[PDB]
Amino acid sequence: VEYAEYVGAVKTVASALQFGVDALERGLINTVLSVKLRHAPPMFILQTLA
Amino acid sequence: EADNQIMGPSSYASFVVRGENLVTAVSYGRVMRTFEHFMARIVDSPEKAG
Repeated sequence: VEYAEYVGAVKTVASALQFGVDALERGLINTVLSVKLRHAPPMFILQTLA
Repeated sequence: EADNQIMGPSSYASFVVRGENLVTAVSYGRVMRTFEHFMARIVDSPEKAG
């Protein structure tokens, strides 16, 4: 009954570390999308400028 | 005294939460003592009253 709790305790720390490295491949895509969204002038300017 | 010594046990009659009671400890929080004897009484031939 303590090995059955140590299993849950390694599941908690593993699913916290995997949460923290999932939230960084979710934040890298967010940073890439939000830096694509800052070098993106709209269509009504580039249809005449280009 | 008629006798100087008595014949008693040498170790504690241990009891651990084994594989059948671990499921109900983690799942329900209700362990029983000798789950195997409950299974021997009501699963394996419940028609034989003790």
